Amino acid sequence: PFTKHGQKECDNALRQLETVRELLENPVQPINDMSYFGCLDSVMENSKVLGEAMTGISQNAKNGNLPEFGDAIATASKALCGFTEAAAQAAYLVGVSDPNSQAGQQGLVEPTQFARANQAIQMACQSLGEPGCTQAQVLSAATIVAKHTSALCNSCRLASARTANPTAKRQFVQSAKEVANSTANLVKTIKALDGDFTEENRAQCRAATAPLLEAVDNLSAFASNPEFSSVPAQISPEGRAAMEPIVISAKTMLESAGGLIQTARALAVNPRDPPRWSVLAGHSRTVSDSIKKLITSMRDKAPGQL
Amino acid sequence: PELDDILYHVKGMQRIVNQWSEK
Repeated sequence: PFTKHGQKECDNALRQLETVRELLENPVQPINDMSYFGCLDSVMENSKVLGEAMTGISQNAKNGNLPEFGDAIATASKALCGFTEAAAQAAYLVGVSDPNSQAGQQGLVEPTQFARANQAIQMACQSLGEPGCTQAQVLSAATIVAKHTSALCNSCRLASARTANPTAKRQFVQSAKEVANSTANLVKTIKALDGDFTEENRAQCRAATAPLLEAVDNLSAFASNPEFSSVPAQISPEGRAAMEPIVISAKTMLESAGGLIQTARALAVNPRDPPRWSVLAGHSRTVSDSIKKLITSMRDKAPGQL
Repeated sequence: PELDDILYHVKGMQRIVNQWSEK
């Protein structure tokens, strides 16, 4: 019936937990730009949200409310993932602060949209440069340039926001302004060329493509600069020992939450199963205990990170 | 679309993008 959507929500959550668990395998790079204290608050907030989801997961499987069960599962998955990222980020910060450790860095990931927009804009500009292009051809090139430069600027905005490195964060936005400014100028020359196709307006419209192509090339080159590539930190043995409380607790919470969701998936189908209700309460107990142990350890290392 | 609308769009995008923080 309406169980199918609940079953699939459980499958998605379990897959997502498996993905965030790799963050705990061997932290050697920062996840994001959060401070140690931001990580602390994030773990706090996400655990509140998780605690209410675990009650919603349990009550709605028992009472047969399949849409409310599915939404509890989706909520728990998002909170568990948020939690794990803040714990992996905190773990990294603990490990590299040991004086025998060496820093790592997140590589910037290049949007696949970049390549698409790049090729599209180049072909559209090459078209605008053909000495015999028509008013229909000029309209289609303008349509393609506008669509892909708008998408390029938004990819830059998002890439800027998820880059911790401040030089890369700044360049993504400067590139976005270069693209937007040169696109605005180009379409203005297209507007003039439209209906006045002299060699002089062709030359000007042709000249206006050069700044846009330079902006696009500069952006795609910077995205490949070696100084922004991922480098794994060298965590000292004393660094590793210090991140153990956070890492172990995060893993245990993930293991138990996975077992909780796997059990709730079956209880949503047939909730007349006392053995599985007691398994589920065991897992939920360990989820809570592990969160308590992780938060406690983070609060206590906290003076060293002020 | 039409050329007039494309011009409005990229000009409005330029106004928005030029205010973006680099920090």
